[PDB]
Amino acid sequence: KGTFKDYVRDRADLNKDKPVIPAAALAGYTGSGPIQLWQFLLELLTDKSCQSFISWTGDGWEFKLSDPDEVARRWGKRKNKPKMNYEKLSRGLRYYYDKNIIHKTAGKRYVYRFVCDLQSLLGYTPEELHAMLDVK
Amino acid sequence: KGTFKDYVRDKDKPVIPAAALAGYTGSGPIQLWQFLLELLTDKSCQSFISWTGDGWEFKLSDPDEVARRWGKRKNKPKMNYEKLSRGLRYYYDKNIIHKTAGKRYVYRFVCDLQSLLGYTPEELHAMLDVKPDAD
Repeated sequence: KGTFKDYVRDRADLNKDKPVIPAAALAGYTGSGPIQLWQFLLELLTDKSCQSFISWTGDGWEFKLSDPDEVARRWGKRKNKPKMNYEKLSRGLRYYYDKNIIHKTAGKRYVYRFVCDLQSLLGYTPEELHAMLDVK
Repeated sequence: KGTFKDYVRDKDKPVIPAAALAGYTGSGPIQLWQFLLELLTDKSCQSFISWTGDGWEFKLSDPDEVARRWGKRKNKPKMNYEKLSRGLRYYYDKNIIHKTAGKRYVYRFVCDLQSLLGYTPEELHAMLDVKPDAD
């Protein structure tokens, strides 16, 4: 067990992958109150550790979902909404399609793309984050 | 005004964050004694709550402000010092926090925090620049 001081030290020495765009801060910034799906997606995209199931493609704000179900799950376990899955996640993406926040790339299986002006909202450029995340 | 990048630009966290202590102790939801520890280990709260200099003894210079803060951290706006006192009374039965006889709004942690937190009262007082009260 050890003490709290050892716990902090150890976590600070081990845990080393904090998302560049935390959905939480983003909701506070946009004053959206409750966490939003598009904000959550950004958090996962600006987190190297998640590059296993979700990452940028290198072309603008385009990103692919290597494992859609992993996003859906982490989406349901983050909003404390276990009743949330890939299906209840697919409904959220189409809303974003009609609201022009995220568009699906034609031909691709699970390759979406943010179509709103993120650069003016986040302050970062696509190529910038791409470099901060070692995007390939 | 200003992009998110600029928004992030706008003192460090307290030594004993309640959330962390909760994770560490596995209590799950934040507990009042853990929250009190955070305010006591945060230089920016010394106006309404602070250490007295004598071990784990602390006092509430602004009880209502503590109760109000505790309210926002757990989403309970109707929170006042009366309710908070119920919490303190409970902590007196669980031997976590005791009240100092004679004084008012002066309590003391009586559990072995030193063995839990890994800090000594003297160590924390220095990191927070605490001056011993007068009596």
